[PDB]
Amino acid sequence: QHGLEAKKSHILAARSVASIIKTSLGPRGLDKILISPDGEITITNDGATILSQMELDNEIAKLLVQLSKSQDDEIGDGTTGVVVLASALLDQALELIQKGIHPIKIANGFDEAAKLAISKLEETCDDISASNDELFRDFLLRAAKTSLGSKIVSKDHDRFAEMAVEAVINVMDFDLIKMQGRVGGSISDSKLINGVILDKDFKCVLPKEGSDGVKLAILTCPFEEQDKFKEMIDDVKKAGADVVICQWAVRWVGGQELEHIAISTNGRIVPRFQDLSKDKLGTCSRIYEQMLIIEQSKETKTVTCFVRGSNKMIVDEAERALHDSLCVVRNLVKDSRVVYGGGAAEVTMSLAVSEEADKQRGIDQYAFRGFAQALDTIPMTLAENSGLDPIGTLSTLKSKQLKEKISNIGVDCLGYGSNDMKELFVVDPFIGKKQQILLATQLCRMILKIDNVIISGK
Amino acid sequence: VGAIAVGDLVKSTLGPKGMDKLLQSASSNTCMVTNDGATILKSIPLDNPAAKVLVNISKVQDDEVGDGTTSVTVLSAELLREAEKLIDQSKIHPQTIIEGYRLASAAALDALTKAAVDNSHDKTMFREDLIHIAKTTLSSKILSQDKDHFAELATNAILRLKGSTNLEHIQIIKILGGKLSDSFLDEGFILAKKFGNNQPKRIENAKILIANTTLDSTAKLAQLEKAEREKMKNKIAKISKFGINTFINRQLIYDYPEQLFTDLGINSIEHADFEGVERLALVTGGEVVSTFDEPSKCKLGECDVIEEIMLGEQPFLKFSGCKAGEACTIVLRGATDQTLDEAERSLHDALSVLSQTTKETRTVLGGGCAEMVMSKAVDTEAQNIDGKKSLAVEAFARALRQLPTILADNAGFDSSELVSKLRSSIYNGISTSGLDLNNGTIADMRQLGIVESYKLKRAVVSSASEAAEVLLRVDNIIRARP
Amino acid sequence: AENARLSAFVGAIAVGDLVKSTLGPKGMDKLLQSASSNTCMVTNDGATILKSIPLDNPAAKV
Amino acid sequence: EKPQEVRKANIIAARSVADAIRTSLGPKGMDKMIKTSRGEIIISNDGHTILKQMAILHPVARMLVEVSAAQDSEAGDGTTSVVILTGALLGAAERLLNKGIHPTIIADSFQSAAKRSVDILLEMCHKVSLSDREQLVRAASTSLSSKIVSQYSSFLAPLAVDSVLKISDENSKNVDLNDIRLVKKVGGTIDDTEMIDGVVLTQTAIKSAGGPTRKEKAKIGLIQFQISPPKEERAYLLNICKKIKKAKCNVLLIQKSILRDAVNDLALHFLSKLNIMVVKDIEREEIEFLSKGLGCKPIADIELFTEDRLGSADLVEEIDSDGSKIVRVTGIRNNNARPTVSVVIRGANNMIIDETERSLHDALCVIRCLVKERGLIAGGGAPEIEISRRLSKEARSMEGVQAFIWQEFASALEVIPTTLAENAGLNSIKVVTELRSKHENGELNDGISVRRSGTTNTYEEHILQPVLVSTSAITLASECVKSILRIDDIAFSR
Amino acid sequence: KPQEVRKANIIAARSVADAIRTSLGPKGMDKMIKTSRGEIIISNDGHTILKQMAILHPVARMLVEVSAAQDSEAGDGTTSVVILTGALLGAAERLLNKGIHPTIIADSFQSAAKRSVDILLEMCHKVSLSDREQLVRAASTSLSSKIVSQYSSFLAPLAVDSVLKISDENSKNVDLNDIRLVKKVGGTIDDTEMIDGVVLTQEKAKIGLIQFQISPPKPDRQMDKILKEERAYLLNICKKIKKAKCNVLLIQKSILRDAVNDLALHFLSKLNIMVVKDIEREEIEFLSKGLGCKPIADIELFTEDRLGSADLVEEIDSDGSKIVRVTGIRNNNARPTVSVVIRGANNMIIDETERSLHDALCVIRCLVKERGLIAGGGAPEIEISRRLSKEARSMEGVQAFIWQEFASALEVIPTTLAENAGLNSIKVVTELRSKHENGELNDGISVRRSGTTNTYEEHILQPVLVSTSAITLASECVKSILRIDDIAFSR
Repeated sequence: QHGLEAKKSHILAARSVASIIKTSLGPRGLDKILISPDGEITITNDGATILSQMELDNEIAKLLVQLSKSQDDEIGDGTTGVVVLASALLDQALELIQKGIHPIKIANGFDEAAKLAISKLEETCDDISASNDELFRDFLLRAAKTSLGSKIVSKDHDRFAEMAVEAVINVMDFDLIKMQGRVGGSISDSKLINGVILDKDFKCVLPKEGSDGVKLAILTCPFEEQDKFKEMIDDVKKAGADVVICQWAVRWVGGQELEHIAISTNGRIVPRFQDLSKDKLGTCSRIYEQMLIIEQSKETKTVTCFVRGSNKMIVDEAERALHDSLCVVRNLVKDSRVVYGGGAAEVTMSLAVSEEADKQRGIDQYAFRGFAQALDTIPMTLAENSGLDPIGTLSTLKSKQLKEKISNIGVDCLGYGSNDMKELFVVDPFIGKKQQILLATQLCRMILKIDNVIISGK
Repeated sequence: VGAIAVGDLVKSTLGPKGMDKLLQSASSNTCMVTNDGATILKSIPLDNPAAKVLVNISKVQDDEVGDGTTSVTVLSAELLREAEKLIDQSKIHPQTIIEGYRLASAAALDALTKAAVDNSHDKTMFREDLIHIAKTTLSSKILSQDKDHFAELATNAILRLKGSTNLEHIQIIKILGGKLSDSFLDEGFILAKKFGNNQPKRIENAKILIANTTLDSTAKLAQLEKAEREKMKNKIAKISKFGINTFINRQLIYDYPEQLFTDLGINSIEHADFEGVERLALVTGGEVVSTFDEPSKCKLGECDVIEEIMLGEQPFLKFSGCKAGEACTIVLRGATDQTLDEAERSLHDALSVLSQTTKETRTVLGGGCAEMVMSKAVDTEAQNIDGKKSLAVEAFARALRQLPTILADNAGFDSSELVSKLRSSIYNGISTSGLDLNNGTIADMRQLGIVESYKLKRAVVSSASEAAEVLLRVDNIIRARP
Repeated sequence: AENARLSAFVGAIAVGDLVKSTLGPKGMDKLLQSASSNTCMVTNDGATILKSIPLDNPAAKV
Repeated sequence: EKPQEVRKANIIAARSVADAIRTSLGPKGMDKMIKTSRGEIIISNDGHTILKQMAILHPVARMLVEVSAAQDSEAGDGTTSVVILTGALLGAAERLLNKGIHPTIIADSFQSAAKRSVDILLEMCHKVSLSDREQLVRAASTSLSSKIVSQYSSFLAPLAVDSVLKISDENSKNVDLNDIRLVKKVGGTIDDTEMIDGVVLTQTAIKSAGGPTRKEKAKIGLIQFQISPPKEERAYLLNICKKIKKAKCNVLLIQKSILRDAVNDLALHFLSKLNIMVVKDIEREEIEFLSKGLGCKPIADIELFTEDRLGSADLVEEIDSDGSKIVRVTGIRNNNARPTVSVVIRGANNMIIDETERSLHDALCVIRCLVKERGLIAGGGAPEIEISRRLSKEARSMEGVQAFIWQEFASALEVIPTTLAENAGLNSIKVVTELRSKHENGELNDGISVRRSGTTNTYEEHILQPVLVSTSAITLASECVKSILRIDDIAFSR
Repeated sequence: KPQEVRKANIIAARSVADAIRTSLGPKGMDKMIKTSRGEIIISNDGHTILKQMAILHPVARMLVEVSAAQDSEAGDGTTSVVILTGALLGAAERLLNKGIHPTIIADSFQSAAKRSVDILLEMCHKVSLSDREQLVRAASTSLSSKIVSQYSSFLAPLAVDSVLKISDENSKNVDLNDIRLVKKVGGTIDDTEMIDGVVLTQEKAKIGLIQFQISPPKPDRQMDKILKEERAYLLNICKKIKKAKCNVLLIQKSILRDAVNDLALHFLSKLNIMVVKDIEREEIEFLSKGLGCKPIADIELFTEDRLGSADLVEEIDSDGSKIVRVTGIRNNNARPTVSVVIRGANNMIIDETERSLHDALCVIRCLVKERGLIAGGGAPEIEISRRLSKEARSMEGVQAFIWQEFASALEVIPTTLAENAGLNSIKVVTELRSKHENGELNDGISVRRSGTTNTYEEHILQPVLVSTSAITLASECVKSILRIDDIAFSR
């Protein structure tokens, strides 16, 4: 099959995966059960990880692999509906290709219309770096609380956010920091230490001659019989090192985990037995079990979080949210430009192209209006999950935002009685909305150009 | 929709009059007869992961309650039936429907607090109710005829704890042969083992020591080969310096070192897997020793009576002289292991629960009473909440009204007349009203002889009711096929 | 004895569900298509429907 | 009603087992021939052997084997009577389910009737002395005649009684049968069965040289290890024999060494040169019998070998009869609190030898109930109707529908005399009609007799049964049928 | 399963309604139908399509009787009734999911159909009773459902002038049953011309009518006895006919038994008397009205009074075909009859010319039944849907969403004409919606220009009765399908 009929047998399948994660967007999402071909069971309410690993036939969903590995790593916040957001521009184009419109006319129509709404974002853009450290830190507390974490952390994010913000301030001028967690405890019982988490065990180290250091020793090569065995051990105690780390007393340390110990202690790895010296020893406060607790008295570049939860799935969901939280906060402090998300930013760009559609007119008149209707379907996803009428609520909000130029009032993702995102302190990165709404046109460039699909043999 | 069909199989697994469900394994062609669906849902395979979640959450209910762990699963099964009706008739989004019960869950949790009665100071009512515990919660299975017989085992065991929360110090012994009415209570530490034929039968003031280890011509090589037999002589020589006449090993012992222990007058104990090594070290004051040189490190055990006695068919061990009341022993006797295997779970339903009940002094009337009171208190929030969730608030009490129908259907009596008389008596302001399956009527718990300790009702009736609402938040939607 | 009272009472229930609403303009109908002769009838009353449909149910004779 | 259909199919499976064993019930029962998958043919009427080789995929039918096995642990006899008691209560349970009676009510009705049946047996008990002959045979005489060899049981009746009375206690203990061993040999007849006062070992040694034919004034030892070089050569084995002659041990008992040490030809010639008797190829299960009987301590190393661990015996000789080699030990020294005896079994065919063996284990377990409880009751199914006389008479006091199931338990007792009438070639109702009139009034212990074909005293025909036979079995049979009604359905799992 | 059983037949009904869409318009295509007897019949209209189509689904069978009512009225574009039926059934599936009862959906279609008739009356164009300017423009335009107008140059004034001369200019009924369509082999389509009198399919001669069969005394020395007795009875019949001066005799169907004896033809040959047999009894209406012939049952009642009257009767041989032409008509009649002889080279052209000419006669009958003129090219279908779209928002209610779907189904008829011509479905309709607001109502659409242009100047005119009868018959078919909630198979 070739031609327009072949394009409908593939591209139209994107509406199937869009309705799968449609109900899972935002805090109102529902837990969906997924089964991998290998037999593993994955249950989560985040649609970004659902479509990340899946077994499908049509290649129209295979283009989402580069989208999932990007938005989750670059931002992570609001990435649950990135496929629905990307299909929103496609669903409007599916009605245009039925009219006989050329794909480039559709691609250039959505590309220029998305650039006109950037000027509207600059008018409503704010800066969180211009305020003091009190307001800048408080904005990081409610940024991921009302948006990012959708599981159990709605009320309790104050514990996970405060531990995440303090980790950012310590290293402020995450790839060099290893973070993990063990199943147990609760949300508010999580502990924070300066160092790297060491799961391997051997007890208490007393203060040495130096202030706040153990003079830690790390030897990769094992001692190499009984005469040299006890002789090399006494050489470790010459510098006052009670704890020794060797591959073959802490033993069996991983390759990547061993380097994080030297990074936090600012030490060196001693391959031989003749290179042991006080200059090659790392600096660590003490090592004890409270899993050994590695503490650092002086401020270092390694600060990790230990996730605790009552369920084994909470540890996986809370830790993954922290990986995305470190990415959002990284872009907020680096990029001073910020916007108010949570339904306000998507509707903001819809009214900009709506007013510019009547100015250009021409053949792009209905093309610009379709780009406005494509952005209007994004809040319709959160409207059904919150119980609000998608057509009725937006028709009222577009009328209120017509008289008042402030676009912050809009659909609330939390479902509370406050429709103002500025009142709820919902702040999203400006580069985040750029990598979601604007970058989605780049993904549509591959979909709109689909014409004939070549299927080879075995 | 994978967990909907689960409630049909476990419907008969609740209530004291409920019927057991036979299990059949494809491997070895074994079988098991049990009431609670903890092992039933675990052994039977499940093709839907939605039903696997109900199995994983039931493992916590085993140690917390253990009696009728399916009571949490039958609630979610009834809620999904009413949730599908709200999706069609009322056309409400499932998130609002699920939160409709979550918002009404606050009234259900607060209903247990208002109905909670605080008991403190004098234990006269605490010790007297320990005997009456065995008449209700202990055995819901075919063993209900042994409630009066097993009452002496559970009553004297809790009083011996004296605040002991450690379950690993309690040993369960199953005597082969005899009858269920022949189970006797013995004072001491009972363990099922044996001795050797030539070993000394009794030794006064014996010590307990365990081990984590495992014990030119053709005849010209005998000079080099005799060194292997001398290696065991250095091990027994250092152990003999301890002055211990009773040796214990985790793994098996060869016949060669076995007779070497009899030459020095040292008993040997083997066939200890997990509970044999750990509990014996705690009761007699022992510790795992990897040294076997100087009697200094770790700890050495001691026992007054090491003599073995014959209990029932196979002779078991009787250890006396323990100076600490932390450890308890409950001995049972039965002809076949069919009723004996499920008799252990009866101890986990009450005796093992009472260890953690010392902190909770709150009590509430159970046996169908507490579930109906929460349905009466939630009805007051129907007009206050209003909204679209008001339909879920009224439907929340419908699931609680179907709980007494489980005990009525398992008893054979009609569930329409019993629940109709049960609801009308409770709505009149009587909290003691409950269902009577013996006479097929409605009577109070005190009139029917149903009484339990005030600490027990919080960790069983109130705990499972509170932990259920924690487990009712699991979302069930259309899943992805493999 | 179990299926004796069942199949007898449902004789008018099976083909009568459509004619229950016959009174009133909202009444449902029933279509009877013959195997040959190119004949058929459309009515909301069970009079012609019952007489033109042979049934093995003994209760249909009453 | 799926649960009602599962229990209905379980009754059919229970009646199928009860109908088969029905032909084997009583002293007139018939043997069953079964072909094992290994190729061995075992023909016996013993319910323990029949259900041992029974292969049925039905789950409850597999559980019925453990039900009859439970009766062997508590009693160990009466397999011609108490076996059907399991399926007897289930046969009348079909009408109980139609009335709408709850299973727990059925379980409570049979359990309450079980305690009432025990009190009835305690009223009919008789005085039985601890040491006697003819009276102790009357209780076993019901179980003494089963196999074809029962014709010669006239001599075997006092032998089985005197065997238990040899080693026993007057304090009414469990009477462990491990001290009494039944040894078998090829050749002879069952009429020649004799009893020995000491340990008799029928194990056949290799007997390479076989120099000594017997030993007089010998010390019987117990050796777990084997004499052989570790694996100038003869010098190492001669030094071991010097330690044997140092303790004056002329009899050596060694287990099976083929796992490691195997056997050496030089060690066999050295013991025959010094005329030292040795027995090899001994199973490990025989260590407990030889150690406690002769008072010998196991020796795992030649260094631990000494005189204090060795026993003694008057005369140790090997009896050769009908081509079979048996070792008889005359006299026992180092006496302990666990004495042992032996009974030599003689037969022709290996199946016949095992045929008479199961008849002895069935007879020896009878005295165990008489020593524990001196009570005595009538046999041949006579008290079965007599117990029902005290049950159905009180049915008017059951106060409601409970009287219906109360009569069903009493009607289930009529199955015992019904099966005996059909196995003896008599009319079923004609026996029941005579019993209902006979058990009505006159005296006690009366009942039907298969020999005389009439209702009369059971002790006149020397047919009785111990009181503990029906006491523990009926209580156990009524308990097992309670768990059978607890099965809602059969579901396959992993 | 009330909904699913009915929906199963709707899919089969919409499949047939979608296949006939290619048969509409001058750019359309017809289908080949092979009869069970072995004869091939090919036609553009859906009359023959639904006649030879046998489908076990009762919905597809009920479409035959619904279309047959419109086939006798217009004959061209009758497939739009089924196309509109399949469009309303497809739109009712979404309206049924909203919780609306099927009868309410059915009653809303009839309520909107009453407003559709009033729109056709407001858009009705004034037309004169008898004119050759207006009737020719409207006749050839409705014929665009097939290929006609190429050769209609001589055919267009024929159907206009013939029908007006049959009865009168007073309109009212003017039935078409008096027209005799004669099919003869030979000639071309343009050679077809009207005849001033009735012609026979099988000088100044009188035409009679005989209901019996001339033959010897055999109703349905022996050699001379048979010859004399048979010729005597035949001679007595010849004497009665000779006295009546009837030179043309007409006999009923002779194919059964008696037929006609050869001896009777020899006696009538000397008197120059015509003998014609195998005549269907349905031709008596044309003989009684046109020729004034009275049926004669028996020779005893044979007389001159029952004989017809004519001026000049002669035999005309056209391309080897013998045709009896009658010049002049003398009788008492208020509606003289006119016959048309169809000529063609091949039978496939002759059979196609009949349906092309018969449909050209029906559109003239629709003009004299109800006077009016409407635009062509499906233009009135948009203005009707435009008003119903505005009236739906005015009345609101539950019928607002139903009338919107009912108006959207009316746009399928002009869309089908664009799809068959190679034009984009939505792209053209989108451009028309701006043109319908431009052209201001009666301004129509032309097929050649593929856009909105004048009608009367482009010779595009359509009768209002066809559009009125199409909406009425289509509404009655849709309300009957949704009203039946299940089917049954029995005797």
